[PDB]
Amino acid sequence: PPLQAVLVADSFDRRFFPISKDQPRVLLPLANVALIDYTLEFLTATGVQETFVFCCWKAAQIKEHLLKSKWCRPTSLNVVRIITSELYRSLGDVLRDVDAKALVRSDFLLVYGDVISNINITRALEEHRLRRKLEKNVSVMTMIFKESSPSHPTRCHEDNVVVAVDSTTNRVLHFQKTQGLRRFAFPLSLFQGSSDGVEVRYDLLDCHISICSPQVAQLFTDNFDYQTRDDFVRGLLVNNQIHMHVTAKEYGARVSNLHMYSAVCADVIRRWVYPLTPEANFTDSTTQSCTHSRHNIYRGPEVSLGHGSILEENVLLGSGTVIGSNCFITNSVIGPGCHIGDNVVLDQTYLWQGVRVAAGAQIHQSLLCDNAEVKERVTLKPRSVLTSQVVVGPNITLPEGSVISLHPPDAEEDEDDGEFS
Amino acid sequence: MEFQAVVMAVGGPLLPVGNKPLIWYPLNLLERVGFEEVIVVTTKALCAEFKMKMKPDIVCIPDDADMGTADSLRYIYPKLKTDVLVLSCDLITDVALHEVVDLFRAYDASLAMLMRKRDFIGVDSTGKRLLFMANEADLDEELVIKGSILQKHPRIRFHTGLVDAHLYCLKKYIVDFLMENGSITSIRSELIPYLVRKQSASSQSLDIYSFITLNLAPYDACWNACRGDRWEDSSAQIVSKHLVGVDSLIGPETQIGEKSSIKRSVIGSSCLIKDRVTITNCLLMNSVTVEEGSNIQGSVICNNAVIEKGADIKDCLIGSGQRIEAKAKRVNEVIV
Amino acid sequence: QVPTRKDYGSKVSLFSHLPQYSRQNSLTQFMSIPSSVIHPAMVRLGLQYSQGLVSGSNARCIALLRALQQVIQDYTTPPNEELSRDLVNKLKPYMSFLTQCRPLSASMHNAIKFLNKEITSVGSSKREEEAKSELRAAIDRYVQEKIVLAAQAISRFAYQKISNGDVILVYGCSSLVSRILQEAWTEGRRFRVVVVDSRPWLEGRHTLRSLVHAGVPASYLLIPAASYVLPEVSKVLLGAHALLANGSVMSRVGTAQLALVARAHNVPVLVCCETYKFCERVQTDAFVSNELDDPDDLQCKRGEHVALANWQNHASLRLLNLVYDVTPPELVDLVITELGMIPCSSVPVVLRVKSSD
Amino acid sequence: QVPTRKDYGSKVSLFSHLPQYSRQNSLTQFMSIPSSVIHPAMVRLGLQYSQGLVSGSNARCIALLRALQQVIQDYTTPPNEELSRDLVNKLKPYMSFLTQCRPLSASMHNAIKFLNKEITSVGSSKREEEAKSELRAAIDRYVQEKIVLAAQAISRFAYQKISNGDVILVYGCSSLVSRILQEAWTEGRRFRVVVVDSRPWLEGRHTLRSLVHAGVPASYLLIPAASYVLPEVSKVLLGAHALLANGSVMSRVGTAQLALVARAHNVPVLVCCETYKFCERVQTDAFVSNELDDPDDLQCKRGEHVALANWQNHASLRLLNLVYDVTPPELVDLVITELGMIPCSSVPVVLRVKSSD
Amino acid sequence: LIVCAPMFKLSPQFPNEEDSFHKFVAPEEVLPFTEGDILEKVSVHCPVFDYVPPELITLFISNIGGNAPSYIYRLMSELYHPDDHVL
Repeated sequence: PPLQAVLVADSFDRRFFPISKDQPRVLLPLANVALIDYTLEFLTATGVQETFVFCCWKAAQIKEHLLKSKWCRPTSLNVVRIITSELYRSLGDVLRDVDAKALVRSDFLLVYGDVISNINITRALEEHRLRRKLEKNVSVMTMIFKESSPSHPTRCHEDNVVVAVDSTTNRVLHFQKTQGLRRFAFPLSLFQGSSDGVEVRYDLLDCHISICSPQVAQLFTDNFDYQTRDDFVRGLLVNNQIHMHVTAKEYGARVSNLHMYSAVCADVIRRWVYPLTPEANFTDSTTQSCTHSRHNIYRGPEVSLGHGSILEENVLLGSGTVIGSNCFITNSVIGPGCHIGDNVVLDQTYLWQGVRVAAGAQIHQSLLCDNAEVKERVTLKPRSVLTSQVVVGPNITLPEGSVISLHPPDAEEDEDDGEFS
Repeated sequence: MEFQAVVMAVGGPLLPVGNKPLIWYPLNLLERVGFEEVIVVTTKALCAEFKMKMKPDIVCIPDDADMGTADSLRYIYPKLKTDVLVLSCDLITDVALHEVVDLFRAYDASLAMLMRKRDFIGVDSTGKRLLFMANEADLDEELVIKGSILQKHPRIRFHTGLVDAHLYCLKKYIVDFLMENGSITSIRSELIPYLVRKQSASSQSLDIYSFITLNLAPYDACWNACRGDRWEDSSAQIVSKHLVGVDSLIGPETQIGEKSSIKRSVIGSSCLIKDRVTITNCLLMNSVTVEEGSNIQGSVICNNAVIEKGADIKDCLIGSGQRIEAKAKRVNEVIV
Repeated sequence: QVPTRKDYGSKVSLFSHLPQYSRQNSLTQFMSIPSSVIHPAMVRLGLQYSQGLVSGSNARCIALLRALQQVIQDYTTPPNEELSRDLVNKLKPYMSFLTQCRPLSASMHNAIKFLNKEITSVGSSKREEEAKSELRAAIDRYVQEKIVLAAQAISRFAYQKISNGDVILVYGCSSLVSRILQEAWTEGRRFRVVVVDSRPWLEGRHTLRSLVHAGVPASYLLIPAASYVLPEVSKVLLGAHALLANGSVMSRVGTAQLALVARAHNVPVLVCCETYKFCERVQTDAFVSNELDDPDDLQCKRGEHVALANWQNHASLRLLNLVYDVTPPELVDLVITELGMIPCSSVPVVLRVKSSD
Repeated sequence: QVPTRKDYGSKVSLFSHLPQYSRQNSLTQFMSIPSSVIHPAMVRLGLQYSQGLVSGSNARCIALLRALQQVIQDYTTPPNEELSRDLVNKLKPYMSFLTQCRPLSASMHNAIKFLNKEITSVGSSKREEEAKSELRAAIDRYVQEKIVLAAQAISRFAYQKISNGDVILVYGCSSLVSRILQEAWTEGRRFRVVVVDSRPWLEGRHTLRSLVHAGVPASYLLIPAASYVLPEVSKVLLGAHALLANGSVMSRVGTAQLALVARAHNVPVLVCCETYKFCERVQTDAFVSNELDDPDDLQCKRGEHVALANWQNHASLRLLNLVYDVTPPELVDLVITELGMIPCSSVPVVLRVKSSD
Repeated sequence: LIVCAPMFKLSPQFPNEEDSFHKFVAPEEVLPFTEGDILEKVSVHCPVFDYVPPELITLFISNIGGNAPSYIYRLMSELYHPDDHVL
């Protein structure tokens, strides 16, 4: 039985703004390389020869970016199935396409293009396959999804999951989410059936990983009233039971909001995902080959350090970069071409292509984008976002929230740049 | 000698007894020094049904029929010099009477149960502390899990039929801080006031622990299901030289005729057969007899039962005391 | 009267001296539970000791002393008897009972010779009630001044000690290096602390919980990798269960190599042991008398691949794990206690001074 | 071919990879006493080893050399088995025989390897007798050039080294250290040599007697009080049997601890081993490949009340004595050999530039 | 210290070319995810490989035999032509 997978781009229960305008929601460079390459080398990390990535959004961009990888050509163990922008909305018409075009035999991986992880998936794949062979296809799927605490930066309350499940034969009972509930109640009718007992488990975070054999193509196209996977599996859990496996060590999580962007970009360089750690140069980008050093710093080539710039935890630079003096940079990533001048203080900056920072500028908890001539004393605070060529000047400061850009209605800015409020 | 023990009365006491109430695996396991600070409060006639059980010292005090367990402790609360070991007379279990009160001192429970695998009990990971137990008299809707129980203890094994043993070990702290709060009677349903989390007893966390045993079955108020079928430790009796019983509970001074052998059966005192008492799988109690044609097969021959000369009865609670001479009783229970 | 606790499992080739215990049985499995000649506070003590829940440095001490508070302050006297010489012989079954429940550390011996001397000090001139009250007074003073006053005094003196910019590593199993590092931070220093530990109890748990709830920067690592913590660490701290008449640092076993591989950079030690713990007992190196826990606390976990599942199937494929460790007094550099910072080999005169003299 | 020698008395618990002997019963209590099962020179050299008659430094090499030359230069050449290859395999009972007798110095191993390599260098195509005489010429030019030209070459070089008033010590039994002493003394020099020796050989005798007959002032102290030469030694000549490829050297029981007590002053130890002694076997510890002579030669003469006569009467007492030892390459610095004065750790690079390249 | 060291897993390298002389792996080997709320800040790290001084080990058990732990330059004179050791 050969092993393929489908790879959706983006469920449009939308949380990314306004970063999903010029570049998409999925070409999101976490450490100076596109996030499609991270999730695609997760899919190449475990053994899958052929996978289906679906595109909806500006086929010219993802077309051009998938013209200069090295699995453009099938010399390696992948070539990539890509298609162009007819009628596509979300995962709904994705699975309706995957059982209308019918590119499925059995047991493929359903992941978004938005998970980065290190599960070598094949273990519970074969345990699930044993459960299929032995017991008459009553068990639909198996989901593997982490063991953790009730307190973690990745278990923020958007994808908080409690499940109730037995531990002998690990079939789930309730996939009850917790986006705002605080009293819990479980319908007691399904405990007299298993009188030896049943656990409850909150030690969970969903990896958005799970396998699927095309019984769910039948239970998905027949039942139109499920579109997202969560009300889907709850409808599975009210009427076919679906199983469970608790992995112990390796993890991944779906980078949904920018909260997960912060947690993952501070975890790949705290390095909980090795083999994935960006010194490997997954692309053929000689403009990415970076050199690891003590306490997790990563100097780029022709780095041009500023004198006295002290580095403590988890930083980078790029290629062609000129960094200035007196930088107390910690837990950040920097992008290429940056003419970041003298005495620029940073802390967890996620700076991207083409920037030229002016001198004497604190920047704090930020993430900004291409061709941004940022200027004097732009002091920020947690959860602040500049985006895509908009220019601030002599201390146009910003508070906690910053939905700003260069486009007029989404931003806090008109046609021109942010020089004057 | 500090912590004391008391005996309760009723539920749903001394009904399914052939000759002996086999509460002796309690009173053989830990009565060498043992069991001295004990109080009889059970079903004046109550002072005459335990002169046969060899106790070292006793306190026989009556409580009324409206047996609030909390009223049963309110009556002799001042003579509770120390902590409480309530073991009701409604008990037969053989389990080790030391570790069930050694888990009493683990993190020093204010209240310690002992349960045994509809009536729910929750429990922690390691089988040590129960959190909330519940029966259907507080759940018409299903069940509620609060925030903190699940935000602190994420792995909770549930149970739904893990039935009681009625061994309650008990510390004076909560009986002071809950006894005079009279709105909580029924000490079995006092366990729903665990009263621990953010919701008085904790009159300032509280410690409760139970032990899930794995050896015998529960107590029996009116069964003798495996209590007539309880391997006590024949013992000391006499026969017609052919009473081949399955180590059978032969009450001595029995009137055996021709091969009277009530095997797998409690043949009590004066369990008389003038003919073949076969393997009854029953209990022929004190002053009960199937003489001259014992048709003994499963007929529960209770206290002074009368069915003989073809005692046609099976799979039922056969005639408890009522005179039925040619009793052709059936799968339904015979008359009272 | 008191029964024995038997061996569990194949004993190691060297230790014929000290018997082996296990926690899936009790010594109270044998004995009658209406506690007829042994007293319930001692058996509460031994049965909670059996699970290793109170296993800390000073916690076994304070548990014992508060226990013997509730022991001696509910005693009823005998008639026709010498009053103070009815007692310390009657204490011998309870203290041998504790001995057989789990063998003593140094703090517990300090306690038993303390109340031995003071029951011997408080004679039989007075009625038993204020004798018992003065016992309560003496024992409350004892734990009060020694534990609490030693704690604040060494807090002040190590605050005087600890210097800025100095990335210090720890190995944390006490109630004291957590205390020392909390109120080293609470007056606003700037230090950055790495802890290291190892199986079986894995005591980097207790001090990570204290320090991270106190809000200090960090980085975690553990004991075989402790030579990656050679080159840029400039101090090191270690709390011990006892220091003896040589200057011997006696603690959990993960205590030893840290100092010497640090001395492979010349960045020397600092031991934080206050002067309750010291003892007249002397042993030169690491095998003459320690204790040893339940040996099956050692199993690694790789999914189902439990590598040491039943170690009795081959007749001798067998483990033990020792609990106490003594490096020689050559390399330990400073002790910190009530009477200042004593450099190493001059410890026993600090022992001498508090001995009714 | 040959039987083995029985054990005598008991043995230590450690050395049971090592056999022990006695000289009260030897090899030729039983075997083919007109020696034609084995060549006569072999049982000759064997039973004069069994009483220690040739116990020298390279004296043992030349004794086995004369024995094997009396083997080879009367050797019948049988047909139906080849010209050069019935020798070396019939020489396998020879060195296994002497290994049974009392085991080999590594000098004899180097002799084995050289005459091995040379009898391979003459194969089949030559008649056996003038090939035997060319083997004689090769072995004679070998022992002459290496042994003798190495002795006078290091005499000229160590004459350039050693100067006036250099009070130098020996642990003395060889034919090279007293050699360098006398033929440095007789050229207008001055140095007060002291010998040291040890129980039970009590051997310094050949060296001290040859010094005094050469007219050199001598002193004398035994290694059980070697801490009294501790300050005043100016340099020390160490007579080593073999010299391994660590950089180590190799000699008796009584070059074991004088090496370390004279590394403990910076007095530069000076070992004397020529090109012949560079071996290839490399040991590290001191019980691995080390012989054990007759263990009842250590008795005392206290009138007649000796403690060690009937030592088999009582249960568990033992005896032992080691003979050879190895010193680590830290201590030993300078070797005395031909091409220069090569240091310790750079030895086997000389051993590859005289090994057919 | 006797070191076990075959003649293929010798390297002509030095400690100096860059870092990643060691090898940093995922540190969930040393921390679980069963702690509470702690692991947000403590920045764990581990190599799998350490570095040992040459001058402290004793000898080879090698596929020429024994060597001293600093003899090795003769072998690397022979096996690798050092002008193309830098390659």
